[PDB]
Amino acid sequence: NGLTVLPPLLTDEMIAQYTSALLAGTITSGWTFGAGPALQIPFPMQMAYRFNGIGVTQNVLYENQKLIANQFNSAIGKIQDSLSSTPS
Amino acid sequence: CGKGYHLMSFPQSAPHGVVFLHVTYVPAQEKNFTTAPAICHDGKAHFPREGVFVSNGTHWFVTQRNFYEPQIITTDNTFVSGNCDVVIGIVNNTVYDPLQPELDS
Amino acid sequence: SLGAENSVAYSNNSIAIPTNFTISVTTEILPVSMTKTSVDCTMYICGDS
Repeated sequence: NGLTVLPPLLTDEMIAQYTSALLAGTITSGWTFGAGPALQIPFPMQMAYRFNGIGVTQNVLYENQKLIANQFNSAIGKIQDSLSSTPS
Repeated sequence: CGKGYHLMSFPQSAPHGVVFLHVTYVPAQEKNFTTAPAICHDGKAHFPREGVFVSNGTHWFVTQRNFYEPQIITTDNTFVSGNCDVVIGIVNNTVYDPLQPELDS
Repeated sequence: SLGAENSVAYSNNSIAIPTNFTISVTTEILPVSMTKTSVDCTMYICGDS
């Protein structure tokens, strides 16, 4: 023998806690929480800003918010299946 | 380039190394508000051009998303696209116009 | 303690906007070079002999 394995300083639970913190910050405040204090903002305006970022005006979201929410939800749901189903 | 919005940085030397002085813009003194995706004037929805609609609780204002500079809604702080039915969360308010006053003076 | 606990006052029509700014200057340190050492193999292993 003569060998050892040392435990990680941060457990899996604290790593998932940081992941939860980042997800909550992103959902509630967009990018504003990475430049300093978190500024709350409703999610559709956050997505409208992220549409201005790519050169699409805000109205394109507000007039398709139902389609965008459905597509995003379907894509997230399919990610779980694409992950479990593929073994490699 | 540092934490915060990056303005600019200044290099420095060090023994077997370099040092960067990162000058960044950090917001502070945040203030709560109420917002609307769009503001309906006469059945046409007006969206902000480069800012966000906010309300002091009495009147509606447009302001740049990173700094509170309340300005009065006009036909130059907004653009018109679509009718008020499709948008969700739209609020009713008045859109000022510069042309009609001087046209009527 | 991973960090201070905080909760963001989210709602479907609430926003927070800054009214003042703080200019921050922070330092990053990055090693660029290393001591250039050269070793004489014969004099190290054997030497004068």
